[PDB]
Amino acid sequence: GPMAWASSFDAFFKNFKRESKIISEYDITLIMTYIEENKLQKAVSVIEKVLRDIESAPLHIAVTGETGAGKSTFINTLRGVGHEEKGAAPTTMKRTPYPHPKLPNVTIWDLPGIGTTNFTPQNYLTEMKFGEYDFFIIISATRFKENDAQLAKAIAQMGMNFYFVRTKIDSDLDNEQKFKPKSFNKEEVLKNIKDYCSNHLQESLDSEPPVFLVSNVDISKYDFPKLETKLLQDLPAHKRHVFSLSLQSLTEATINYKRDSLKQKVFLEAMKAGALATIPLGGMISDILENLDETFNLYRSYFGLDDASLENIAQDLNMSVDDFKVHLRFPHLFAEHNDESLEDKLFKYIKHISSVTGGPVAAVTYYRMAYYLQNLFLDTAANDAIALLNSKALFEKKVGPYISEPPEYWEA
Ligand SMILES: Nc1nc2c(ncn2[C@@H]2O[C@H](COP(=O)(O)OP(=O)(O)OP(=O)(O)O)[C@@H](O)[C@H]2O)c(=O)[nH]1
Repeated sequence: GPMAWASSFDAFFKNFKRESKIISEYDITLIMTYIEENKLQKAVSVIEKVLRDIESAPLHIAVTGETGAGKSTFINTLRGVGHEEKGAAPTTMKRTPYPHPKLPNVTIWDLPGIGTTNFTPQNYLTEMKFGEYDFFIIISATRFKENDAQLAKAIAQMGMNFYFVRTKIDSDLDNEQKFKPKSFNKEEVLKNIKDYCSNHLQESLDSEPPVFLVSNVDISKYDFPKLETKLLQDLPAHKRHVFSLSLQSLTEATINYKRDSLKQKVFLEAMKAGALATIPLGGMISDILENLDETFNLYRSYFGLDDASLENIAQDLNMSVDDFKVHLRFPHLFAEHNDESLEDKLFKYIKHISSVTGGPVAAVTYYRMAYYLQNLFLDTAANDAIALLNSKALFEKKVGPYISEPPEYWEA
């Protein structure tokens, strides 16, 4: 009943990383208050408004910095757009929008360097429509300018978030290794660049800013993963979903941010639809799977598992997409294996999933069968995306017929 539903809602959200939660701790408190106080309609109204916010949330990112800093390349890398493609930022004194190719409501803006302009910091922000943005990225390939520190100070005074991004770190490291092959120390180079930049910036700021050292040519390396985590941490909870969807699927961490965001969203949808007192029946599973077809194709698109995206990795292993797909779990996820019935496997899965946030004592909270099928597909899709990152190596060491880990609780 109500008290079991509130405690299982709290237990569900406790399982996620702090920077991944798509609702605030106050949203959680308010939903639990209404459920515990027998105000179930008020609880469902909060959840509906949260889902509307999450689903309609725009994301506008301002990227500012001088010419030669790798700003175009950064804007393209963030969007997953190749340098030669249509929509690519080309590789000069108004702001330019670059829409995300795959997500309507996400725009990366190219702002000209304040140093290109004769404006004060305050007036530069008015001119560039500062109110439109979720945060600012201040990019340099060198050291920063007093110019950048003053702009950051102005942004902080408007109560908004900025991040100093130092590009081309891979080029500086390569040059030093070639210069000093016997005494090269990567960590010393990184510390010396970060320290120079933060020490000069702080001369005009409240406290020591973090500087993120990145390579625009590999978003997996250096401080780029730390930057993605900080950007999530600092966003409003409701904007973390669209930002997670905007990330590449090029690291296990980014795949897991997408997996976690989507699992939270489909749980909220399940709450909105309503808790059930008994395990849902499997009589109509093919009809429920057919109703989810568009959804499962969307999930494939998010994880890079659509047929078009599989072509690149398959030629890479020098095999056909079809041969690669034999070794992935998502195609045959809802197929009978070892003559175990799909309904019996789902009944077992539901008992585990509902035991994880319910435990052995209190009334069990069940949801509609569609919730469990979505949850299962998302875990499978993510585990298939992780395996694609290391396919060559996984393929050699045949750890069974699939290269991916099984989705939690499905196999027995
Ligand atoms: N190795 C490496 N090359 C980079 C990086 N960022 C940009 N580049 C390359 O820099 C070259 C062009 O230099 P820039 O003009 O500074 O690059 P951009 O992205 O066009 O720069 P902006 O003038 O700031 O828009 C291109 O070949 C980019 O691929 C980086 O982090 N590492």
